[PDB]
Amino acid sequence: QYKKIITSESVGAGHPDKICDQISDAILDECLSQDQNSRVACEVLACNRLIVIAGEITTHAYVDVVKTAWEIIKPLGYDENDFTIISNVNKQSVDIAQSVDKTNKNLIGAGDQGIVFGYACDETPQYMPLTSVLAHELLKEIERQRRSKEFIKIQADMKSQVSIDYSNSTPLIETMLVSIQHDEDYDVEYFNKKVSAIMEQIAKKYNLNTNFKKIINSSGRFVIGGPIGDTGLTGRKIIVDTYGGVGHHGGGAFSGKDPTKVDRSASYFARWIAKNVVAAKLAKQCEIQLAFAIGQPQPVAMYVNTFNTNLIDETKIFEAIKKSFNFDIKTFINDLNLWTTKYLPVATYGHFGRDDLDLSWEKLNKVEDLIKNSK
Amino acid sequence: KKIITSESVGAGHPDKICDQISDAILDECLSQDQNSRVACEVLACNRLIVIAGEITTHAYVDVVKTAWEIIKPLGYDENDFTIISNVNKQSVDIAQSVDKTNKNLIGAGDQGIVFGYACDETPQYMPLTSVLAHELLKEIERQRRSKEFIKIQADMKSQVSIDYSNSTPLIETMLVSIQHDEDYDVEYFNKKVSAIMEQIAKKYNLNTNFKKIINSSGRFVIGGPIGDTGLTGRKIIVDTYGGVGHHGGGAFSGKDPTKVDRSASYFARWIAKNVVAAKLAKQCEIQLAFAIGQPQPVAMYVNTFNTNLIDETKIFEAIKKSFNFDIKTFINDLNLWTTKYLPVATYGHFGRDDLDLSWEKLNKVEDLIKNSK
Amino acid sequence: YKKIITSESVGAGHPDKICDQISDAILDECLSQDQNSRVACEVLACNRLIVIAGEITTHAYVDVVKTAWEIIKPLGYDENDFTIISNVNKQSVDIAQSVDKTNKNLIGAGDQGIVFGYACDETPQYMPLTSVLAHELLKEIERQRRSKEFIKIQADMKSQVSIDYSNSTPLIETMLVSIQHDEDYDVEYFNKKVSAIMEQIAKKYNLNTNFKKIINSSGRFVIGGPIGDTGLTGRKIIVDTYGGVGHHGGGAFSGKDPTKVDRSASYFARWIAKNVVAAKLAKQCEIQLAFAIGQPQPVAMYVNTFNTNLIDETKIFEAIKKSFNFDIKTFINDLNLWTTKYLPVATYGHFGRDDLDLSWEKLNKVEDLIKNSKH
Ligand SMILES: C[S@@+](CC[C@H](N)C(=O)[O-])C[C@H]1O[C@@H](n2cnc3c(N)ncnc32)[C@H](O)[C@@H]1O
Ligand SMILES: C[S@@+](CC[C@H](N)C(=O)[O-])C[C@H]1O[C@@H](n2cnc3c(N)ncnc32)[C@H](O)[C@@H]1O
Ligand SMILES: C[S@@+](CC[C@H](N)C(=O)[O-])C[C@H]1O[C@@H](n2cnc3c(N)ncnc32)[C@H](O)[C@@H]1O
Ligand SMILES: C[S@@+](CC[C@H](N)C(=O)[O-])C[C@H]1O[C@@H](n2cnc3c(N)ncnc32)[C@H](O)[C@@H]1O
Ligand SMILES: C[S@@+](CC[C@H](N)C(=O)[O-])C[C@H]1O[C@@H](n2cnc3c(N)ncnc32)[C@H](O)[C@@H]1O
Ligand SMILES: C[S@@+](CC[C@H](N)C(=O)[O-])C[C@H]1O[C@@H](n2cnc3c(N)ncnc32)[C@H](O)[C@@H]1O
Ligand SMILES: [Cl-]
Ligand SMILES: [Cl-]
Ligand SMILES: [Cl-]
Repeated sequence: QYKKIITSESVGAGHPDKICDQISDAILDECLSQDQNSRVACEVLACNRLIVIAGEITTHAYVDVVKTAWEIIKPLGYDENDFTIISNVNKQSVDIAQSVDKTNKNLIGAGDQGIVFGYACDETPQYMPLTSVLAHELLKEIERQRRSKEFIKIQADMKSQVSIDYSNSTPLIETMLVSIQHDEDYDVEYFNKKVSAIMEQIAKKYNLNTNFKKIINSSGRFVIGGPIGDTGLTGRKIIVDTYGGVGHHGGGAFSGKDPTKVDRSASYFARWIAKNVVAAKLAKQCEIQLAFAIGQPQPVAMYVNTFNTNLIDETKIFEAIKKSFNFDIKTFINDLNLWTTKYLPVATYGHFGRDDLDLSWEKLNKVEDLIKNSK
Repeated sequence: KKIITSESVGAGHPDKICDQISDAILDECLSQDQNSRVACEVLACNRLIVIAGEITTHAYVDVVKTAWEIIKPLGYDENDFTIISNVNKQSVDIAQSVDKTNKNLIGAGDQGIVFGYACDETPQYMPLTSVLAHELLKEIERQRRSKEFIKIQADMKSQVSIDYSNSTPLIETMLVSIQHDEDYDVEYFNKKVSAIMEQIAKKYNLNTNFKKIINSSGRFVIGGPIGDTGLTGRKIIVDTYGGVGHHGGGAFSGKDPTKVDRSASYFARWIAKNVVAAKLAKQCEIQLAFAIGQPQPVAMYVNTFNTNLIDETKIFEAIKKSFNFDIKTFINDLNLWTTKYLPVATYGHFGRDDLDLSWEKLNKVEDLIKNSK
Repeated sequence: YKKIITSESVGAGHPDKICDQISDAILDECLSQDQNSRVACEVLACNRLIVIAGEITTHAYVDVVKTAWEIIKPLGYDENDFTIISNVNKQSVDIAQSVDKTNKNLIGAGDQGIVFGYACDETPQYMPLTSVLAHELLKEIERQRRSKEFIKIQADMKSQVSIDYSNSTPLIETMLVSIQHDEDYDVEYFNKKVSAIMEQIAKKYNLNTNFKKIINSSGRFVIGGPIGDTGLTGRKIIVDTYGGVGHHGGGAFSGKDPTKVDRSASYFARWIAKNVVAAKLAKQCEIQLAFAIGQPQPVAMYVNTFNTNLIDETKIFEAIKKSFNFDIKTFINDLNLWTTKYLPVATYGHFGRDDLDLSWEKLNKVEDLIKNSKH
């Protein structure tokens, strides 16, 4: 059919790529709790019966990577004998470190080159694309019910996908799709009814229609799951972690990385700018691209896109942003308290628009400055 | 000439690194849970350490931290090895055989044969060859750590040959190989080793004119797991009697006392040592054989190598009357659930007058003398 | 008061023996491609991991995965049962310069150490009866497992044979076997098969058939192989040699090229001892040889005939010195060790193998020993 049907996904806490992101970030959190000058780039692979914990860490901390891994996998139903754990923790290259640690100048140089995008829109109270919001809410509710035993005979590996029709000014849900790992002895009629009710409850929470197509466990059988069914790796859900394919992406993964890795810290910074632009009613949608060079303390380029939804001249938005924000890396890392933020909570259900958390980059504390500086 | 030879290896020898990590892990399990079942095996090669085996316990052991405790005093750091942790549980089929329904019994954790040995050559009741080989390396490693012997590393081996042709033993050869720094001074090194060798000979009142073989390869800069792969249980002759005693093939390190390879070997040593200390024989070797799940040995043989000072049958009888052969009972008699095993993972499990081991105590001499009437 | 001596064996599916077989299969492949290979291959097999490690310098290429599958497939495993880790380091150049003398007609010993060779006149193999019987039991069971004459068993197994030497005719005191069996086995059939095999082996050696039989004493052995117990190369050195009747110097054989004197000098010492006994110079003979790394001959030797010498001990010692060449390169060549296949000795012992044709088992030095013992 000829329609503007846009679709986003989410994955659950027992999805194998997400297991890896959680182990990465739990390891990071333990390092930063002990040593706020740590350099951490922790990458995890989970396949069949092997978890590999790798990457580059220089720190005065000590993290028990096995115990950390068990903290992620035990609430999903795994035990201490399910995986071989390989710890292959190298140090940070001293050639990278000397570029980042500009001790001479009181600066932080970017930890790599790269491009990041921040995005926000006015479709939801979270300032996020509705497709992404709904996809995450479905899986958060299913996992909440799995743990409380309100939804029985399911497991933690799951995925969702939500399609919205934006052909006219009011969004309508077109399709909600979920796949949930289930026990062998499940009752498919009970399962279908539980999923259908969750789907309707999420639609009603956002005041949307309830007569959309429902695709429920389309494979027809999902008993094998987690890393047994599919290999996970850190940073393989970067679109689920961000804006569901509505926002552009520069390719950088977040989990496992300390704030000197601009892939993470500048992504958060760009979100904070974009969200405040939209909350200030300067635009309905805003995307901020920032580019970096390794060792340089400021971005090498910036572009601001308001998708023709700017309410004032784009040059005044651009100017207001430059006057309201500090683009020095060390400074924005400190402005967002990134050394003392806990990252494990954002390793599932997305890093942005988390009205269930209290993230620095989600604060609307720049609206007044943007309004004043746009005049 | 009658020339007998034994060896030892140092704390940085790669097989011994593995034995030490195995026993360190075991000691941590038993400190938390005295009913742990542990069979921890370790491999160290180039830049990989693999920690494996079968553990069922209430304890939690940080295997990485434990491994670092062994390798850091040898000069390694946290980025030298990838560590693989592959801890499986104990087979429930083995467990039901060991943990009897009758809760007063422990079944043997496997079949097997063990040998215990003792002789009257040293105050340790050990072969002189083995005693000297270990003492050389203990002194070198002591000096490495105190910095009295500089520009050496922890991987080392020794080998001592004794001439037993006459009634006084004579040292024939002492051999040492010690990993050394690239910028070492070979003259200083040779002089230090020569003096250590003489100091050990003098400590045992022996001759000091023996052949000395010092770093025969001519260069030993590459060492530890980089130079040679280590595995747990690959130094079982060094761990025991230096080739003078027989061996049944079972390794010690990493095993809880329900593994009779370990606990019955200790028990057999305790018997043999007390037999010799009681002056029933000059040398005594005790063989015990086991069957998995059975609480007592299925066979025993006592060999005194024609050095018995009383009838062999009376020794055999005195042993049967003086010791309890029930596994659970001898484990408890030797306090094996609360003994620390790390200290015996280097420099041998027997004749350690530097330690205080239950199986080395001469507390059965009076019983053996009384029961040999 | 009975004199009861006991020795053991293990089967081809015993996890330590799996490791010895993979080690020697890798060695055999290296030597088939490059007769100057230096090989020290060590293997670990746990739960679901096989690690192939050690030090190899060669022009050969060995597919270690394919080689491991060649050992494990006839035992019932498949390509998805194990993760395989290949960690092949090169031989230390510091060892190599000591072994490979500039004088190209010499080989220096690959290490220090002590080895023992042993032989006795109890069996046609010139081996302890206890060891011979223990191996024969498991060879026959494994033969029947493969031909399907003995059903519902698996390849992990052990034996232990106790002989009563109190009288001039040996008596079997106990035969013990443990065999991994299927869940749905019939214990009555299983006990009858094992009992018959035990009797058949006794009758083959003209021994009594009324001995104690200990058959699967654990009462259940369904879990086995590396799942039930961790294997490592070189952890059955007494099973590989003389069953605890002969002394041992601690060196393992499997995975090692002939420049490793732990292997080649052990074979040489066996060859000497066996020929001494076959020449009727003694009923039992044990030869100890000691080495120093880089030196082309032994640094010590001791000959023990256990008071069974039929001529003066000094003449035995002299006859040995006159009949054998103790230069390492020379005895390696005399035993054709560069072209012998080692896989066949990785199960059921390296000595007294009347089922194989090994150079170190040949009685081709009897004539020299007799001649050189007279004057
Ligand atoms: C264990 S950390 C801290 C040790 C000591 N506390 C200090 O301040 O030096 C030292 C180095 O270990 C390496 N490493 C290996 N495994 C590690 C882990 N599990 N936790 C932290 N560092 C690890 C990192 O490269 C790190 O820089
Ligand atoms: C379908 S798998 C990916 C392809 C897979 N690696 C293969 O070898 O074909 C990706 C994700 O889908 C989910 N999945 C796994 N098995 C599934 C099934 N049987 N039905 C539905 N979804 C499943 C899990 O979340 C898994 O991470
Ligand atoms: C961690 S332990 C103890 C858990 C808990 N305290 C209890 O009593 O149940 C549980 C199982 O973890 C397995 N395991 C895996 N890695 C381990 C490790 N590093 N330390 C101890 N047990 C380990 C052993 O199989 C053990 O029986
Ligand atoms: C000689 S190496 C063993 C053979 C070795 N795996 C190979 O690839 O030839 C065994 C031991 O001797 C010692 N070693 C290593 N390099 C040596 C050298 N260059 N000189 C003398 N001894 C050495 C170490 O203690 C090591 O564990
Ligand atoms: C692959 S081999 C031979 C390559 C080439 N044919 C030649 O003669 O140089 C070269 C080195 O690779 C290493 N290597 C790593 N894995 C190996 C393997 N699987 N088989 C053989 N050598 C291996 C050994 O250290 C060996 O000395
Ligand atoms: C008993 S296991 C060794 C100790 C063991 N690793 C543990 O965790 O207790 C040693 C060998 O005995 C045999 N074995 C394994 N399970 C057995 C069973 N249930 N009954 C009898 N023998 C078994 C296998 O050959 C295995 O290699
Ligand atoms: Cl996926
Ligand atoms: Cl060695
Ligand atoms: Cl075993």
